[PDB]
Amino acid sequence: DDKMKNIGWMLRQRATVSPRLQAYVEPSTDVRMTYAQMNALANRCADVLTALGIAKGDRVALLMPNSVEFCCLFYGAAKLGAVAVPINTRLAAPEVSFILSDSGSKVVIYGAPSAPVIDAIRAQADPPGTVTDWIGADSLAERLRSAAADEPAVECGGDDNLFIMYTSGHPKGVVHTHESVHSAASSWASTIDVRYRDRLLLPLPMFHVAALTTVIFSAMRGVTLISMPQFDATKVWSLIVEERVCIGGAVPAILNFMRQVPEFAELDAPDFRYFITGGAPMPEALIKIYAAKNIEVVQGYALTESCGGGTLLLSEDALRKAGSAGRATMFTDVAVRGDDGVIREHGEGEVVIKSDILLKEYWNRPEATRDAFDNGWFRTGDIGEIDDEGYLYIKDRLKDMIISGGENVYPAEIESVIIGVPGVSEVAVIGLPDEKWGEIAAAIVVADQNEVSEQQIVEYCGTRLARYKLPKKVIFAEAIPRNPTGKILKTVLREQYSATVP
Ligand SMILES: N[C@@H](Cc1c[nH]c[nH+]1)C(=O)O
Repeated sequence: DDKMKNIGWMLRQRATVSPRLQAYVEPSTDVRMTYAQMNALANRCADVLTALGIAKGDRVALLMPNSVEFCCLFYGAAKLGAVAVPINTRLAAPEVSFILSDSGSKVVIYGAPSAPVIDAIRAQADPPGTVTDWIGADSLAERLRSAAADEPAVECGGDDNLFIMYTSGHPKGVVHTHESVHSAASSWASTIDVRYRDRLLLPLPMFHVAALTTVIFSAMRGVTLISMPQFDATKVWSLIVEERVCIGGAVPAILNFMRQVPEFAELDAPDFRYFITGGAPMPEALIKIYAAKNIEVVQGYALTESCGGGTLLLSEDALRKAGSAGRATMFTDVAVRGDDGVIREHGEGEVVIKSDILLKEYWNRPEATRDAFDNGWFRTGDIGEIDDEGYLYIKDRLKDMIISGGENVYPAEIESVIIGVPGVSEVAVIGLPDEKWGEIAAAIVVADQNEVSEQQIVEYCGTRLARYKLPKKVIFAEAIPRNPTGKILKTVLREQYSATVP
């Protein structure tokens, strides 16, 4: 009986071990709920979904702000064997319409901030045809008020589908199961220093895979979620103090802003131990200033396809291994697949993952699914290097890969050669559109133009790189666009140089 492997039943079990432990605290909306209350609201959510015709395998799209309803809808769907489709509320109406059609969502639950997108979608001549119900905030709240908190007969779990999350032309839907979600939650919970009764600040959207995994591992470990649905750097330290927060989810921008507000210098947070951050590596200067406040930083690497698991750079290693994405986590194997097709745990190549945290499939894309795997190893499309001690360094992401005359070219391959040229101080490589090649690799170079010439860089590149990998344009710039935490902004580069191509 797969109920024992059901994420919604897991919540019920946390509500049995620790019924009176705080589960969800959102001071902005005055929500302070125990695990027993959260389980009861999940049951009410399940009752509401049942009432709407949702059965095992049916998709319920979620387009709403962070809230305990978001969590309990997810849990409620889990108990029913339904499949949640959490949608990014920043997407425009055509992208949301695609997702609804592709997922074949039956019910759409939307927040008030998303009413304009839903309105635009429902106004189409032929809206997504599978949607039988569009349920906004007021309707959901009224339904919840009259629902019974009966525990559903839960008879699904394990490898049963649980959610579809879209990742990007058109996105693909990444299908996760009760098993993958549980594995990812276990992976985090067994790898990071998380403790029974820890209080964890979530100030990132719940439609991001890592935030979803955070919600689930919180129930798994008995952690209280402290919710900040709209991040405000001028309000976050107060919240961290008032709610005795132990761990916080963040990204480097957030931690940078949090360092600049008056509260950083002024409030003391003795219970706060570390942030878990996603995104580019944290700058050393930021790691150090947080370390002076006795706060550590955990970093890592994950994808939608890995349910937010993958590698973690533990606190002890943040400075030691600046720029690393860390080591493989519990329940995850991570390696690199060479140009030769050999998978190795040490060296350079395409990052590959083998783990129960992996997606079951891309939704209604069986060939894409097969092509993404090599003997159980998921091919990320990202390139990196694993050092002799097992630390992963990401070199380039799939999103920045260039297809030039049908050949794949990653920018880091070129950047790491050109940065070597004497007189070059910085280099970033992007693809620019091209009638002939589709995209060409353009090197944007900051250099002493008295010492360095375009011809010299290209003829120098011709020394280390196959001919098809040579930059087809070299562009000298006085500056490359970077964010305050020092990440090269390739999206800005592409915008800047759109004026140079037809
Ligand atoms: N080994 C089970 C454990 C589990 C899943 N969900 C809740 N518990 C699985 O991952 O499928």
